[PDB]
Amino acid sequence: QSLQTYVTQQLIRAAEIRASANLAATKMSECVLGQSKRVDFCGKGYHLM
Amino acid sequence: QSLQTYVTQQLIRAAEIRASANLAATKMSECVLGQSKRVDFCGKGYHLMSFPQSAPHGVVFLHVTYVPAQEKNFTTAPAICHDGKAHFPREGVFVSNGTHWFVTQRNFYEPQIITTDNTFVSGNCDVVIGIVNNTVYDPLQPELDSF
Amino acid sequence: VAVLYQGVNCTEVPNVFQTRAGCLIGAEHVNNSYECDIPIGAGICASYQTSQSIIAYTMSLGAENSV
Amino acid sequence: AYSNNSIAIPTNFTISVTTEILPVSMTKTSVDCTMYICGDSTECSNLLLQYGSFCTQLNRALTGIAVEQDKNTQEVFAQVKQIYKTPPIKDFGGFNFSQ
Amino acid sequence: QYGSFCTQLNRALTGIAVEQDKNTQEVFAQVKQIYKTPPIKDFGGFNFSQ
Amino acid sequence: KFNGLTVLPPLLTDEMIAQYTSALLAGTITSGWTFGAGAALQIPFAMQMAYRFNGIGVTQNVLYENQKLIANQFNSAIGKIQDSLSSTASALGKLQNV
Amino acid sequence: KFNGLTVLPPLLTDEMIAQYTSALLAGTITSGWTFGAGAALQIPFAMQMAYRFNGIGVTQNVLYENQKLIANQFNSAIGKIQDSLSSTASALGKLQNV
Ligand SMILES: *[C@@H]1O[C@H](CO)[C@@H](O[C@@H]2O[C@H](CO)[C@@H](O)[C@H](O)[C@H]2NC(C)=O)[C@H](O)[C@H]1NC(C)=O
Ligand SMILES: *[C@@H]1O[C@H](CO)[C@@H](O[C@@H]2O[C@H](CO)[C@@H](O)[C@H](O)[C@H]2NC(C)=O)[C@H](O)[C@H]1NC(C)=O
Ligand SMILES: *[C@@H]1O[C@H](CO)[C@@H](O[C@@H]2O[C@H](CO)[C@@H](O)[C@H](O)[C@H]2NC(C)=O)[C@H](O)[C@H]1NC(C)=O
Ligand SMILES: *[C@@H]1O[C@H](CO)[C@@H](O)[C@H](O)[C@H]1NC(C)=O
Ligand SMILES: *[C@@H]1O[C@H](CO)[C@@H](O)[C@H](O)[C@H]1NC(C)=O
Ligand SMILES: *[C@@H]1O[C@H](CO)[C@@H](O)[C@H](O)[C@H]1NC(C)=O
Ligand SMILES: *[C@@H]1O[C@H](CO)[C@@H](O)[C@H](O)[C@H]1NC(C)=O
Ligand SMILES: *[C@@H]1O[C@H](CO)[C@@H](O)[C@H](O)[C@H]1NC(C)=O
Ligand SMILES: *[C@@H]1O[C@H](CO)[C@@H](O)[C@H](O)[C@H]1NC(C)=O
Repeated sequence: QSLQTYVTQQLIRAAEIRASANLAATKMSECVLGQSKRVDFCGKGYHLM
Repeated sequence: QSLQTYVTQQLIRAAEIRASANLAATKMSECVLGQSKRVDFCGKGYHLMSFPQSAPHGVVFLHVTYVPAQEKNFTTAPAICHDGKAHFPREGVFVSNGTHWFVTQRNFYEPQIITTDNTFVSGNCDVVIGIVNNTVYDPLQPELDSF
Repeated sequence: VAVLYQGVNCTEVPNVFQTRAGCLIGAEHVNNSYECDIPIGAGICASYQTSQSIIAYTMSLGAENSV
Repeated sequence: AYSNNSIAIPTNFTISVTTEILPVSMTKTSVDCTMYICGDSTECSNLLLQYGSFCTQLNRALTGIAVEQDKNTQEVFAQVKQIYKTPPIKDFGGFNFSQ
Repeated sequence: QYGSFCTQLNRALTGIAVEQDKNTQEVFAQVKQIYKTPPIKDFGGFNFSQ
Repeated sequence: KFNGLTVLPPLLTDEMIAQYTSALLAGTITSGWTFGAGAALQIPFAMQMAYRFNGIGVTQNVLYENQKLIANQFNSAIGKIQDSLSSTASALGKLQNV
Repeated sequence: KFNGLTVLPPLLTDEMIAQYTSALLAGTITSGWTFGAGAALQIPFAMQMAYRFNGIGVTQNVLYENQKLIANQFNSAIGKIQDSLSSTASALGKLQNV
């Protein structure tokens, strides 16, 4: 029982952190290799780099 | 116990694939019915269009991407001073092959002669750096003198 | 109401209409096309309409036009 | 090769085609308790009745999953109000599309 | 006597580990080749020595 | 299937999905992108190519003056994409994994 | 580690990660973003700043005529960020929670 509970918790946290990984990838591809016009995405205001 | 474990696994996997479904929906709405300027979203490079295709339990796209090719390098200058005042390119980059100056667009080599049609002035040439000496052709004097 | 027996032939169940998802009783198959109300499956779904009865039919993919 | 006065510009371009494959839906499945846990016997159903309400939860979860999959496969594709059709004649300025 | 549980557990943990490796590979390695800065630094007065 | 497991067929069959994909392709190829906002309009494909080049920082003179040549690459592009899926089976990995 | 638990080292070590980050920074600083689409081109920093200003609705004359000043602030901002992390420890919270 204890081992199954631990495995389930780890599964949920990994599934959560996958979203942060994807968000970081999108920010790296947009804010860095170009300029993004999405307001309040890359910096608070008008973005430069 | 076994049945509960199976149900939990199925729940987690379905909740994961929901995200892929949402991502595919967003790509279908953006890449297909228009042009998206987000870098590395619809193809690797400058995006042109997409074509969707079905597949068993999935979707396959066809991103058509524009990619540059062999290039040549030259000497540049951020501005040109003609009559004491500065002269900046309206939309483009100043370039020169070492003898005659030209203005071109930023993604395809296309020299053009310097003219007041595609240039605007801002102050005199004493604060900007990298300023160079040249002349700006006027397209209205020739038909002034044609009379 | 109408009753659907899933994945079993109506040759040994006890106005029937055999379908892909199974076979159902209590409804009649029309040839027309309408927007789906109560989805059954395999492109076949039913609704309540005019006296009044439950009718099942093939789904309609919206209107059609050329350019 | 970087310097304070040197600009590189391309003189040609190539059009490329890139593919990417995305999953959409799983396979809608379902499992019934009494046929699975019990051997279609009252001697097992009576004992399972003592455990309360679990199978309602299980069936509800599986039905929710199936409905979500149907909604997903409906949402990804059906984004156009009406179905169009290509003209019988093909004249696209030399572009070939019959594949 | 309990059957096949540990196969499921080990499979889940291995899947998690491979997923983490894929994540850390995907976030960073988006460049085809490694570049290098020139030895001389002339960026119009801008300072990048940190 | 015997013990307790059942599978339900999908609501939309493969033919309907193919019909939607064909409709989307037909809209994109002729109507341009106006049908994504409101009613579907019509416009020649070359003009749409010009209006798509106009969105990435190049003028129309790039397309028309080379128009014929451009077509070749596109055709050749598709002429490769079949082969890229004609023999290689490692491209379709995610679906097989699922 | 004794009982039954083991930890596997990551595939990419720290120095390789630093090498990728350095490569990305160098590309951004000495090529603009042409390497983000295709081959890496080269262009000085001044007109890159000029175009980045041009990308938000201000003409180039804002940059050059104040270029020197634009340098100082950008240095001083960095001169602050170190003091923003040299003593404060609450900024690096999320990673700790990981
Ligand atoms: C731009 O590149 C294309 C090909 O990438 C060049 O077209 C080639 O031209 C030669 C000479 O006419 C032909 O032998 C090739 O078959 C052409 N290739 C293709 C794919 O058609 C084109 O000449 C280049 N343009 C410039 C200005 O360099
Ligand atoms: C698109 O390209 C295909 C492939 O060449 C063309 O199909 C060929 O058409 C010719 C004459 O119509 C036949 O002799 C070939 O056997 C066809 N190839 C096949 C079937 O693989 C097709 O005609 C082209 N379409 C357009 C509009 O140009
Ligand atoms: C960027 O700023 C730093 C901080 O002032 C400069 O580093 C200083 O350089 C001077 C002259 O070489 C030394 O006397 C100082 O000791 C350095 N400071 C530190 C903390 O090491 C650096 O030179 C600047 N970068 C330039 C000018 O390109
Ligand atoms: C142009 O680039 C090449 C390398 O791509 C370099 O060898 C050459 O010196 C450059 N030309 C100028 C004028 O800087
Ligand atoms: C530079 O281009 C001009 C454009 O006509 C030409 O007259 C001149 O000869 C060229 N110079 C060199 C060195 O290629
Ligand atoms: C570019 O750097 C060289 C190196 O000393 C210098 O002589 C030249 O004046 C610089 N150009 C500009 C425009 O600052
Ligand atoms: C440009 O010309 C003016 C007037 O002819 C002169 O004062 C100035 O020194 C020149 N600058 C350069 C860089 O040749
Ligand atoms: C149902 O029974 C009929 C009677 O002959 C048979 O033809 C048909 O194949 C059966 N269908 C199924 C799915 O068993
Ligand atoms: C129309 O419906 C009737 C009533 O069941 C049926 O007999 C007939 O075959 C249908 N026609 C078509 C073309 O489906």
